[PDB]
Amino acid sequence: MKLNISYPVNGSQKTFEIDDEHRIRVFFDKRIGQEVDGEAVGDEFKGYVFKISGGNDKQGFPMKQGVLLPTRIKLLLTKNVSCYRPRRDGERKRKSVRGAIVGPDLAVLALVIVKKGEQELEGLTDTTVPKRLGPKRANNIRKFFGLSKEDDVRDFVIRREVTKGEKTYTK
Amino acid sequence: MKVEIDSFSGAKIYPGRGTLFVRGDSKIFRFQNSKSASLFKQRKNPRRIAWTVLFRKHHKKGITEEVAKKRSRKTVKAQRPITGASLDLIKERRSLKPEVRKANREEKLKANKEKKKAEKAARKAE
RNA sequence: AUGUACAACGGGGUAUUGUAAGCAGUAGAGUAGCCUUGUUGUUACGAUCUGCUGAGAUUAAGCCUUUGUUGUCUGAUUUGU
RNA sequence: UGAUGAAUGUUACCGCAAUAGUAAUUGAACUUAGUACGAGAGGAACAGUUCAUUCGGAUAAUUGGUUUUUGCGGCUGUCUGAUCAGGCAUUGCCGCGAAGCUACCAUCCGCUGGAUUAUGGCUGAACGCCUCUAAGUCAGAAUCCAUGCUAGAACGCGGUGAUU
RNA sequence: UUGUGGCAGUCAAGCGUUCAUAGCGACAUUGCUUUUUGAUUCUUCGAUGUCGGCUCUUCCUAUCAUACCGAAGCAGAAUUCG
RNA sequence: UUAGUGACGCGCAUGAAUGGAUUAACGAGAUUCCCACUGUCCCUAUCUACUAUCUAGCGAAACCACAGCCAAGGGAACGGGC
RNA sequence: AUUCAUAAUAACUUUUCGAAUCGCAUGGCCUUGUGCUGGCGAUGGUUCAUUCAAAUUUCUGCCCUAUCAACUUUCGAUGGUAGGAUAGUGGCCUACCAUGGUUUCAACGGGUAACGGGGAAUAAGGGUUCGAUUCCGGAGAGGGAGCCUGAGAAACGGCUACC
RNA sequence: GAAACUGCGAAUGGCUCAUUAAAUCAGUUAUCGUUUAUUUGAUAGUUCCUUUACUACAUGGUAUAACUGUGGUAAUUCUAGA
Repeated sequence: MKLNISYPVNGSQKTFEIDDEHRIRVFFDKRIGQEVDGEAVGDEFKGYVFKISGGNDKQGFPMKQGVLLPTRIKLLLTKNVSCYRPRRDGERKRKSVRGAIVGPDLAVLALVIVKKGEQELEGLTDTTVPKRLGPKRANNIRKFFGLSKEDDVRDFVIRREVTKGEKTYTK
Repeated sequence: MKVEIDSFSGAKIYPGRGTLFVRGDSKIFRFQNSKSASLFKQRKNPRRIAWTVLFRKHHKKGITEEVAKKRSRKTVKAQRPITGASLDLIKERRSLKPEVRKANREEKLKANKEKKKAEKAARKAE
C-alpha cells in the first residue's frame, strides 16, 4: 500500500510504500479526520500521530467525506464538492467514488501530521518548502507583519529577484 | 479475509456463515440469517423493526460514538515576513511606526509641495 | 456404598424471540362537558405512540458450567477349576 | 434381513483370523501441440495438472428443509364482570424458531503389489536352416489373487486379571 | 422337436481401379439356440391368479461402450474386422 | 406426437323418424391443448395422533397326509422327502 | 371605460437598492494641509418607459371518411364559489356545489405516400393539381420522462434514469 | 502576456419534416391578464439602527483557483491529498 503523508507547516509531502500488513490492518476500518498512532504503524514513525485525510483506491476513485462506508457508490455530485469539477455551469453529474471508511480496497492513503513525534523524518520534517507566494493585498500584508494601519505596505512590499539575462529585477 | 454487514440487521458476516442475494438490478444483499432473509422477502422496514441497528441508531440508543469537536485556544502564531521584506527590519519599522513624526514630515513636505503645486499651476495658467 | 461422588432446584453463560406487566407523559385522530375561556386550561372517553425496556419470557428435556442450597448412597438373586 | 441366547470351571478385559463378502466407474478441459502425420485439406498420442459423471460410505461446521421446544410475538371468534393472564377452535392461523433428523438441495473420503489371459517376444530344436514352444523364459489388461475394507466360526483358538 | 425366426461356420463364382479372402461373399452345404411362431398334448380343468408397465435383484454373452491387443484398400483423424 | 384438431374420400362395411346434418344452454359423460397450481415427479426428508412394540387382563380364526436347508439328476418331462 | 397613473396615513421584510470597481489625464483654491476641490471615460446598479423578443388570446378558415351516430363526465367532462400554483388570467389543480356541455349546419372515431403558409405547373374565364423542400411560423435531436444553470431551454454538438 | 478565476454568450445559426387534421398555420384582436437579459432615455441628499462610542470610510474580512509539489487509475476534459 502507499501512504501519501504531508506535514502542512513545513508544507512537505512524501509517499511511503508500506507493508507490515497488520500494521496497516490497524488503519483498516477508519474514517476521515481520525488520528491514529505513528508508532502503531511504524517505529520509524514512533511518537508521531497523523490524521487520515483521505485516499485513492484502485481505479483512482478517491475517498469522499460524509458517506460513511468503505464500498463504492455513484453520486449525483454538484459544484462546491470534492471529487468533481464541472465543465459547465449548472452541470450536475453522476460519478463513482469510494467512501469514508478504510480498507484493503485502498491503494494510496493521504495523511496529514498534527504532532511531531520524538524522531525526525527524512523528507518531511528535516525539510520545509517555502511559501511560494507573498500576500498580494495591503491589509493582508499589514496584519501578517503586525505593523499598524498606516505603516506603508507599499514599502513593506515583497521583492522577488529574478534574472532574465544579466538584467535582474524583482517584478 | 473480510467481514461484512447484513443489509437488514447490519451484522458482521463471518465467512460462509449466512446467505447472499443478487436482485435483477445487480444489488448484492447479504444476510446473516434466514430471519433477516425472510423479513427482506416480506419487504419489511428495519427502521421499524426494533432489534435492528437502523432502529437503534434512528432512536439514538447506544450513542457512545460521537463526543464533540475540539477547539484550539490560541492564534496561528506567525507574524512572519512575506519572503521579500526582511522580518527583522520589518518589525524594526513597525516599531518605528509609533512616533510617526517621520511620516508626518513626509506628509508636510508633500503638503507644502501641493501648496506650491497649485501656486505654480495658477502661474502657468496666467 | 461418603467422594476433584451423584441427583433435584437456584445462579452464570450460550442461544431463541422481539422490547413484558405497571407507571408516567406539555404524545395522541378527536367527540362531548367545565369554567376564573386557557394559551399545557381543566375533566370523561379514546386505537395507538414514546421512556423506564435489545426489555421481559423460555433456555436440555439428548446445550455448557457451577467455590451455591437441599438431599441420597447395603434391597434381591445366582455362580466353582 | 436385523436382534438375543443355554452349554462348555465362573466372570471381566485384550486379541488372533478360518471362512464368506468386496467397488470404485467413465468423461471433459489446459498442456504435450495446431506439434507429429499429411502435397494440401485437416489433424493425433503417452506422461502431467485441474475438474466433472455414475456408484458408494460417512457427517451435520455452513446453507436449505422440517418444527408439538405448542419457545417468543402477533391475529380472528368465543368463555372466564373489565384489565392482567388464560381455556376452547381434532396441533385454531400466521411470522420467527433453536436442538435433533436430514439433502448430490450441503460437505468430506473412496489403497497398492503379485500371478496371468489375449497379444508381442528371448534363446531354441524337431526339420543339421528356420521358427515365441515342444522343454525353459520376458513383459503384459477394467481380468485373477493378495494388500486394504466389512462380519468374526454363536460346537475355531490364544493371552491376561480376579477367582467367594 | 426346431420347419420357420435368430446366430455361426465350410467352399469360393464374383465385387473390391488392377487382386477371390482387407472387407463383402450369390449359387450349394454343415451346425448351434430356444428370446419368436408353429407342431404335439406328457403334467395341470375338486383352478399353478392371465399382457404390459413400475419396482428390484441376479445370471448368460452371440461385447454397444470402457481396459489391453492383432489385421486393413489404417498417412493422421475418423472408421471397419477380429 | 400410432394421440388431438382441420381438410381429402372407389366409404372392407356412412346415411336420412332402422332418423340424417348442425345445435345455444346443461352434463360427478369420453377426449385434446393452454394459464395457474402443485412432493405426481427429479428425490427424497421431517413432524404429529392412532397403531404395531412391551406389559396386566381377556382371547378367536383360516389352514393342517407327515413335516419343514440348497444344487444337479432322473422322474407324470419345474422335489421338502428318493 | 378601472379598485388606472400617482400621492398619504399604519405596520409588515427572514431585508431589497442607495458604487469599498477600473483606464486615462492630471486641472484649480488657498484656511501652505499628501488639506480641499476637478475632467474624458469603461463597468455595474433600484424603478419607469422604450426596443429585439416571449407566452397566452378574439372572429374566420383545413383533406377523405357515416362499412363511425351518438360523444364527454368513473379518477374534470360544462359552469360557479373559496383556495392554491403561475411571471400572469383561467379546471391549470384541488375542496364543495348545480348537472350539465357538442351533435345531420356530420359532433365523436378512423385514415392521410398531411407540418402549415408565402407560393409552383397549368389554363380564355371558372378551375384542377402540387407545395418536405432557399422566406415566415411550428415540431424534434434515437423514443419517452425529468431537471439544473440561466433573462431566455424542458437545451440534447447540457445533465439523470429507463428502453 | 499562456494558463486560471471572473463576466458574457453557448436558447441564435444549421439539419430534417417524424409528430400534428380546429391542432399547427394565415389574416385579424387583446394583455384593463403577464415576464423581458440586452441596448436606448430618464432615475437612488434620507444606509451611524439604546439611532453617544454600539462602527476604518484617505476604506474592511474570507478564501480559492491558476501555480508548487505528493500523487492514485488500464482507460476518462478521471481527480484526491498538502
